[PDB]
Amino acid sequence: TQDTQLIAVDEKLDITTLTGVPEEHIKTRKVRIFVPARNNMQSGVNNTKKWKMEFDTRERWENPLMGWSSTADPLSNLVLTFSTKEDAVAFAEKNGWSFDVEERKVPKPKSKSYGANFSWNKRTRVSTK
Amino acid sequence: PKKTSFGSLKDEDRIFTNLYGRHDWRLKGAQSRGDWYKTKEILLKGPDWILGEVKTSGLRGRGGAGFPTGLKWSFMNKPSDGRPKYLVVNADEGEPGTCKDREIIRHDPHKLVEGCLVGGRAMGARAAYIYIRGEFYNEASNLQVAIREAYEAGLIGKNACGSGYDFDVFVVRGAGAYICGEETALIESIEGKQGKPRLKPPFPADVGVFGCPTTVANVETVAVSPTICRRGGAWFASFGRERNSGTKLFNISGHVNHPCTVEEEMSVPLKELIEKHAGGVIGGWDNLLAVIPGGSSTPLIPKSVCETVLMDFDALVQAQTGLGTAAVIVMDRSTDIVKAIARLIEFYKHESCGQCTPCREGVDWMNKVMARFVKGDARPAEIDSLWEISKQIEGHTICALGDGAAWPVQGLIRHFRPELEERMQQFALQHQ
Amino acid sequence: EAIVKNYPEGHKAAAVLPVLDLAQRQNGWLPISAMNKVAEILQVPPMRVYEVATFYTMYNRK
Ligand SMILES: Cc1cc2nc3c(=O)[nH]c(=O)nc-3n(C[C@H](O)[C@H](O)[C@H](O)COP(=O)(O)O)c2cc1C
Ligand code: SF4
Repeated sequence: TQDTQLIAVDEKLDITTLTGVPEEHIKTRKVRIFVPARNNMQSGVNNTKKWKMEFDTRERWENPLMGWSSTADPLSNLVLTFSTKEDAVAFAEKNGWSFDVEERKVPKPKSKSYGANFSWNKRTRVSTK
Repeated sequence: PKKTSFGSLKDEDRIFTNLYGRHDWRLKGAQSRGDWYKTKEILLKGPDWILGEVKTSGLRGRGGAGFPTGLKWSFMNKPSDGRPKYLVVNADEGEPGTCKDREIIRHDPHKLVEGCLVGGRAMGARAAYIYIRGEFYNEASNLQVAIREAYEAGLIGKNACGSGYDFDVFVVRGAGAYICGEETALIESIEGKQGKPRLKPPFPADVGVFGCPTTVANVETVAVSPTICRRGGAWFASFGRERNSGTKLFNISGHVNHPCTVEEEMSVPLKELIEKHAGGVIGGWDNLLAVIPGGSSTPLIPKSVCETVLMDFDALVQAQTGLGTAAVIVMDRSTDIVKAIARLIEFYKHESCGQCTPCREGVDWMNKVMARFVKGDARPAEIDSLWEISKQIEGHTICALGDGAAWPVQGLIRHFRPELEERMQQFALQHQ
Repeated sequence: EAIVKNYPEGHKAAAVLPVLDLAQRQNGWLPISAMNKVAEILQVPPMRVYEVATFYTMYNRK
C-alpha cells in the first residue's frame, strides 16, 4: 500500500555517528529522564506534565576576572521535552547516551471533607480557622 | 375569603401580652396569661404533630431568614445516629433597629423557654442552648431566674411537665459581635472558638455545635411557637397573608414622633404603621424622605413605594428590598441619607469577622470610598465602580453579612444617584 | 466549675468565653497573665484563648 522498496531492519537506529557528538560526550555523559517536581513554593501544577531529559552536571569553576561561572561541557544547560517517556527513551538510545529512568510520581488522591474540621469524638476536629 | 386589608391587630390576639412590661414576667404572671398550658399534652402529641402544626401555621423565618419553619424543623426528624441532638436559639440583635428580641426576653422569657421546650420536643433535641448577646446582662439575668423558677416547678428539666422528655436550657453569654448572629458563626462562638461562620455543607442540621445535630432559631420564632401550638396553626394562618402569615413584632424608630416597638398583624402597609403607632414621622408624612425596612441589611426604600407596599417578604422583594426583622427606620428630609448610609456601612466594617476575602477587604474598601463620597471627593464614574463592587461582594461571602452590607449601597445608589451627583458637583465647585 | 458542667465533656474549651469574662468580672482589664491562667485552667493552648480575647468586643486588654 506504500511500496517504496521496504526492508526489514531489526537492529535499532545508530544515528550516533550522524549526530556529530564527540566521542566522550556520547560515551561518558549520562542523561536521566524525569517529570520535574513542582516548586513547593507554588501550588501550580502544569509543570509536572511533561518528560524532561537532562544531563549530569560537570565542572563549574570561577574565572579569574569576576568569578563568573565558566564551564566546559556544552551539554549542560540542555534539557529536552517529551510527551511520553517512551519517546524520550527511544531518543536516548537512538542517540546513544547512557540513560536513567525515573517513574512519573503523581499525588495520591486523598479523601478530603470540610465536615472533618468539626467532630463529636474524632481527633480531626480543628481548633481555629 | 382574602382579607382585604391588614392592620389593627386584636389586642387579645397579640402573642407578646407583656411586651411593654405590663404583667408579671415571672412564673405567676406567665401562667396567668396562659403560658405553660397543656404542655404535657403537647409533648405527648409528638414531634410529628408539632411539625404538622408548625407547617399549618406557616412561619417564615422570623429572624430575618424567610425559610419556612416547617422543613427547617423537619430536618431534625431523622432517627438519632447517637450524637446528642441540640436546639439553639439566637438572640444577638446587633442589627441596626433590632430591639424586639431584647424586649420580649426581658419581659416574656417564660414564653421563650416554653417555645424551646415544645420546639426541642419536636426537634428530638436533648436540651436548648439559649445564647444571649453579652450586652444584655440584666435581660439574661431575668430570663435565668425565670428558668430557675421553671426548674423548681418542674416544667423544664427531667421528665418535663411529667412527659419523660429530658429537655433543658443553657444560658450562654457572648462577648459581643454582630457576626455572632449568623447561625454558623453562632455555632463557632458557642464552641469557644472565634465567631467565624463555617461553610455549608455540612449544614447546621447534621453538623452543629460540637458536631452534634443542631438547629438555630430566633427568639421570636420559638417564642411564638408554644402559643400557636396550644391554639393551633389556624390562629397564625388567619392573620397576615399567604406564605407571609401570622404576626411579627415590628420595631419603629428614626425620625418618628413615637419611636416604639409594637406587635401587629402581618403584611400591613407602612403608611398605617408609622402614623398610627409612632405618631407619624416628625414633620408629617411629607417630611418622610426614606425608610429602611427590617434590618439595615435590607436596602432603603423611598417614600414613593413605602406608602403602598405591605410589610411582607414577597412584597418587599418586589420593592427591591427585604422584610428582614421589621426594624422600620425612618429618615426625614433633613437627614443626610449619604452620611446615614456612611455610618451604617462603617458599622458593617466594624462588624466584619474578616474570615472570607470579599467581606474583609471589600467592606473596608467601600467604607473608605463611600466616606470620600459623603465628603464629596469623587468623579461621577466611581458610582458605577461602587455598584460593581457591591455586586462583587454579593454571593461570594461565606456568610450573608457580605450581602447585608452590599445591599444598602445598592439601594442608596439606585434611589439617590442624583443626590450623590449634586453633592460631588458642589464639592468640585467649592474647591478651585 | 458551674460554667464547665454546663457543657458536654470532651468539648470543654467551649467554656472559654464565660470564664475569661468571669476574669473581667473580678478584674475588669485582663492582663496577659489572666489569659494564660484561663488557658491553663481550661487545658486549652494559650493562643486559642488569645484569639477569642482579641476577636470579640469588650474584653478590655488595657
Ligand atoms: C451577619 C448576620 C447576622 C445575623 N444576626 C441574626 C440575629 O441577630 N438574630 C437572628 O435571629 N438571626 C440572625 N441572623 C440570621 C441567622 O443566620 C439565621 O438564619 C436565623 O437566626 C434563623 O432565624 P429563624 O429560625 O427565625 O428563621 C443573622 C445572619 C447574618 C448573616
Ligand atoms: S462575609 Fe465572610 S468575612 Fe464577612 S463576616 Fe461573613 S464569613 Fe466573615
